Amino acid sequence: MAGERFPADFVWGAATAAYQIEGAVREDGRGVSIWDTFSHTPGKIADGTTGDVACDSYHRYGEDIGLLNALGMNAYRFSIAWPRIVPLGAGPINQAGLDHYSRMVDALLGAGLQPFVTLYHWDLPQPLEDRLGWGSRATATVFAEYADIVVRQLGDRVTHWATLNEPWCSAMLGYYLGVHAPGHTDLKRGLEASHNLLLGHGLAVQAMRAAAPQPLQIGIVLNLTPTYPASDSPEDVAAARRFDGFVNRWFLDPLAGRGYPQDMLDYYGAAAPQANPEDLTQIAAPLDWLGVNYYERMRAVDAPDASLPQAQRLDDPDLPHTADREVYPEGLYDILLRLHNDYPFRPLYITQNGCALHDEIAEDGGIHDGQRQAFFEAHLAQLQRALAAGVPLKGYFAWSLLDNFEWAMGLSMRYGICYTNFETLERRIKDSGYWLRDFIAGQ
Ligand SMILES: OC[C@H]1O[C@@H](O[C@@H]2[C@@H](O)[C@@H](O)O[C@H](CO)[C@H]2O)[C@H](O)[C@@H](O)[C@@H]1O
Ligand SMILES: OC[C@H]1O[C@@H](O[C@@H]2[C@@H](O)[C@H](O)O[C@H](CO)[C@H]2O)[C@H](O)[C@@H](O)[C@@H]1O
Ligand SMILES: OC[C@H]1O[C@@H](O[C@@H]2[C@@H](O)[C@H](O)O[C@H](CO)[C@H]2O)[C@H](O)[C@@H](O)[C@@H]1O
Repeated sequence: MAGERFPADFVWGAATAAYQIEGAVREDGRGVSIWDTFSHTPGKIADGTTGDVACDSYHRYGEDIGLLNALGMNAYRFSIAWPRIVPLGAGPINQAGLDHYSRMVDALLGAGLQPFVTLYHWDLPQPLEDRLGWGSRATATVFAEYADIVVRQLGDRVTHWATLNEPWCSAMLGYYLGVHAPGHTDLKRGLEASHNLLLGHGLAVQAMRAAAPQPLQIGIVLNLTPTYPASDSPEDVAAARRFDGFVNRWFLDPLAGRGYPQDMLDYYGAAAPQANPEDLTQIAAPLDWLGVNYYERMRAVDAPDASLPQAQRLDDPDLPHTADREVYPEGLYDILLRLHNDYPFRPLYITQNGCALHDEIAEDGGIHDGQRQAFFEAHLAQLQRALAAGVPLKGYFAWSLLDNFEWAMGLSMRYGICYTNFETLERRIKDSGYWLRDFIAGQ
């Protein structure tokens, strides 16, 4: 109650991504994505799984709606699969794909769930990757075309759109570190990809407003990792700044109209992209909102012998960990205060926040994920502190609605507020999901 109340119009949702949940990978005209190629490459996924079935949400999105409704949410953040809309990436449209999402949008609106659509959550059409993917400027152009196509048919009903989800991931995990699709391992390729992602974003924003049948609220979604030096030594502070630049400022600064950060430009040297002024203008399209995805902090020590950005994580054995990450709720406060004071974007949404645990169905049938309840409660407490500081936060989306295909970790790593039995496709609300239900209902 006191100190726990969000605005009455606050957006409360959960979030997913198409490849992680949909399955039906060859159905209804869908093309091949880089994640189909990657997950079907031996050894890329930890457990031998693919997204071929996943949660079967292409067919079972109505069950997903049932969960959202049972949780008392008022919004659902999901992605549209470009392979279902333009199966060749650049080519004809697939009306069956558009019609599927049209039906889903209508189902959401009929349930009182505002759709928050992500256009690109990592499932680049493989034919585009065969032509260098995000390494090619042309991919940016045809992304904007895709964005146009989708807004023309859904923009009478969906006001809130994001272009990209987490370009750092797509660029640096996909092209530099090789852990995500398409799996390249070259810094220059990653940096070029980052630029073409940003350019695609900016071109898409402009294409979408031109194509819009009503005013839209268009954003981008960034993962941000607040970074802290492990000591105040020059070496460790510099390591923190490089990591901060690598993940955060590289994207935030050009979106803000500030160009690429010059420290990072000079650091990247020959690997840095040719960033002409006209591209940067386009990249800095005004945003109606910015989405923040937050999981963890980085406490950095200098790592001179490591790959760029020469910064290694120093885990704090004080702090608890989940199945895969350190828990640090106060980082969310810090990064939001940073955005509020230091950058121009507003309003803000938390578009993903959640955690993975070794969730199990208990003897009674529930999932007793108390650490995840505590994760949500602690992060939401930080959001109330941020709101009290004036941060213009307008909503929160729990990551994820349901356990899903967790990229290179496969089905093994459970992030849901609902448990997914991947054999039967049954979903079950976890205790943390019931806590969110009851917390939101108190609003
Ligand atoms: O890209 C802008 C600017 O970023 C600086 O990083 C600062 C860091 O020095 C310190 O002040 O903490 C804040 C917030 O985390 C960072 O934004 C770089 O040092 C600087 O080279 C760069 O121009
Ligand atoms: O891994 C869970 C979810 O991860 C999300 O991406 C994360 C970024 O926000 C973060 O900054 O980096 C981590 C890796 O260190 C990313 O995995 C994805 O957007 C989700 O799709 C995914 O389920
Ligand atoms: O004024 C608030 C809006 O600011 C937009 O961003 C940038 C400008 O404020 C800044 O001065 O210049 C750049 C480059 O032209 C602008 O894009 C944000 O994108 C919006 O979210 C924000 O409401």
